[PDB]
Amino acid sequence: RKLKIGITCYPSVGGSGIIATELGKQLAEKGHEIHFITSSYHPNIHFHEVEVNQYAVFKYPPYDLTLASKIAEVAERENLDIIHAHYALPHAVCAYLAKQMLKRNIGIVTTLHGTDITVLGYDPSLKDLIRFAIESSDRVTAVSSALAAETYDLIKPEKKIETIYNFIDKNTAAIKEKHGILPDEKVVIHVSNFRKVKRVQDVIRVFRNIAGKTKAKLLLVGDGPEKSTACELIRKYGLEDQVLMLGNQDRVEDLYSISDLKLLLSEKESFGLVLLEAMACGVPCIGTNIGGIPEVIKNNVSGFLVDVGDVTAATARAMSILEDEQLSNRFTKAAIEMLENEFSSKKIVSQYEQIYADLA
Amino acid sequence: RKLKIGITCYPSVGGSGIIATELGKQLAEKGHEIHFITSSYHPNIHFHEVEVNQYAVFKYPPYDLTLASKIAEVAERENLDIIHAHYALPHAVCAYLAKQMLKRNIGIVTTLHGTDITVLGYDPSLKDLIRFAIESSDRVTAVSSALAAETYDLIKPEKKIETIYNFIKNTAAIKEKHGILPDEKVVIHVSNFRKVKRVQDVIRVFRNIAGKTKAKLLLVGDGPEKSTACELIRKYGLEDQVLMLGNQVEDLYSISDLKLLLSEKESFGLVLLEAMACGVPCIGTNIGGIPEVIKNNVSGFLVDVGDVTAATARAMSILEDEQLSNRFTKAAIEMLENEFSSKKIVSQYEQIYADLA
Ligand SMILES: CC(=O)N[C@H]1[C@@H](O[C@@H](CC(=O)O)C(=O)O)O[C@H](CO)[C@@H](O)[C@@H]1O
Ligand SMILES: CC(=O)N[C@H]1[C@@H](O[C@@H](CC(=O)O)C(=O)O)O[C@H](CO)[C@@H](O)[C@@H]1O
Repeated sequence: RKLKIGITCYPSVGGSGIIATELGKQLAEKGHEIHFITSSYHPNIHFHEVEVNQYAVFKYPPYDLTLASKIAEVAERENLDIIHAHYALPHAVCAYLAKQMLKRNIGIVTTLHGTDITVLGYDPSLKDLIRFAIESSDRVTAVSSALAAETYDLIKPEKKIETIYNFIDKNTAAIKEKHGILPDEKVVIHVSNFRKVKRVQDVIRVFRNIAGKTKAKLLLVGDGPEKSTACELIRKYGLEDQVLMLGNQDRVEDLYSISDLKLLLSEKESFGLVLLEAMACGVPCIGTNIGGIPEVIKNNVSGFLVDVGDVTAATARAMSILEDEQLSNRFTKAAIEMLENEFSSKKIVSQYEQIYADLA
Repeated sequence: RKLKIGITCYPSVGGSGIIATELGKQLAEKGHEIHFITSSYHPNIHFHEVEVNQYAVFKYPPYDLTLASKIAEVAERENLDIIHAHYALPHAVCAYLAKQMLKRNIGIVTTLHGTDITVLGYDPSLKDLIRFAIESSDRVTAVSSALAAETYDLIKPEKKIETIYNFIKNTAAIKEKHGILPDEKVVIHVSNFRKVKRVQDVIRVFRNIAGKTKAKLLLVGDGPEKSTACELIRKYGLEDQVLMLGNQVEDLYSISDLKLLLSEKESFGLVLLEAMACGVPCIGTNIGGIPEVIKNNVSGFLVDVGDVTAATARAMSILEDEQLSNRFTKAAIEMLENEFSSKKIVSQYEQIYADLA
């Protein structure tokens, strides 16, 4: 049965935004009627805008209250069966308030992406609010089992948290030519928001060890607070010519397509959607053995996992992969099979769809 | 029964923040345990602060969620019987969330001061939220019967809204400090200078007065429309006859002969009670709660919104009839000790808390 699903999220802040929007499109293609309720296409996809109108009275812009009001407005006017929030805070709480205002039993689905753990590390006193958010949702999913376990540890809600993974939606010569890459050169890639937990310094010390060993370029893709930290480490090591600070990019597939190695060396990472994208483009990955990364990369099967801060071992693995087309190609092969099965959008979208069917 | 009472509000937005804090003081002086939960001498009174950050996750700082979190935290820890919110938005909604988070029952008291009407004017989409806030509080109060009625007419909450009112020198030296000479009459206006205060109307009225008698004008406070005000002054060349002060106010009330409040929207007008208490006769507009404070021709005058003509005539009667001025003044102070006394009102809020606890 076609359903009418509200989706409330930050429009696009990397991973979760991409996921939420793609999930909406895919559902639309199966005949559901999708209403995005955010800040900010198909006949069945509609957009409703949360606009904050602070002219007086409010000391801070009442975006949470405004969002809740808008969810309830759209829920009533469009007869929504489901509101699917992404993040506990603020979105599940806003969905909750909206349900209370509506005075009917709309189903609330909440997807945890890891940001509630982050927020909690800066302000531990939010624990009970996050627990509330979870416990007030009808069904709760997490993008990895590790995240679900960390939520149970730190939040301890009375709620089943179901694991539903993330998913993803040629002329490499030309692309290398554009970025002035020589057919001669190995290509290492890293795509992130350059926040401290991404440990970009570890990516550069790994790369530096690499490029003192073979003809190599690093593609640094993204923007964020530790970018100036990055440059500095690059200049300190004198790798200015061998690194393409590419800042944030369009057509990220082009960059993964030219690359031979993807590194994600985070200390915190609930999933790592950039791993799937590198996988889909045939790039073997080295990730840290933390969060949900071991659920994506299986060590010495579809990639390598290292310890946080282990630049030495990451360098060893990098070389192993770069020098050996055998290993690289079997890693690559194993990874594509994961993509076609555990991480395919047909499979994940139908897991979310089943949730909605259950509640409707 | 001594009680543990949480108070959440914006701690000094002008009038409502004075009321909420004074109310706290009065309850602590009768020995209840008071806990302020806000942004921000007695020891039955404590303070809890909310800190609000984006942390690179939140698009905006989630004041409302952090505050609701803190209320739940304080309520649990200190076993609060009551959380008394001032304003439906955000504060009653934050109290509601906290209550829902709490295992304990807790009584939610919300007092309306009229800002929720202001919010609704700017954003008509928040009507249902505001109605929800009101309906989800256990007991709701409004600082005038006019506000209670307008709330009902505009928001239509099905909830009882109970009227509980607001409550409350060397003049030579002070006048000297301000270059006010001893034969100058002194008109005063105290506000936040918002459009609904109609400071332009205050200034027209004053021009008329300063044209009929030797007069200064104390314009006290700050706000967007202060600039509007200054231009109107220059447009009439009254620069020299106006003192523009920010906030520091009793001193000024004591050197004044007449207080004007000519708003088009005013749920109560706390400045009125401060003026009255300092022996200053008031002229107010005939809207909102101002007719609940001023008795026309008895404890001041009331006029129609915008009626600069009527306002000038009343002003002149006051300024040149010491008899009238003194009778207004005495009647206003008797009202103060009866209807607007802190002893009375504070006991009214207590009865609410007793019922719920
Ligand atoms: C810190 C963290 O756990 N970030 C996860 C989280 O990343 C956040 C962004 C962030 O890192 O704060 C997001 O994308 O909304 O969600 C992604 C999508 O599910 C994951 O791929 C990221 O691992
Ligand atoms: C516009 C309005 O109704 N303002 C009332 C309202 O004033 C607001 C400030 C304002 O919005 O004017 C406040 O103090 O929070 O509350 C006061 C205390 O109850 C009343 O004295 C004012 O009449």
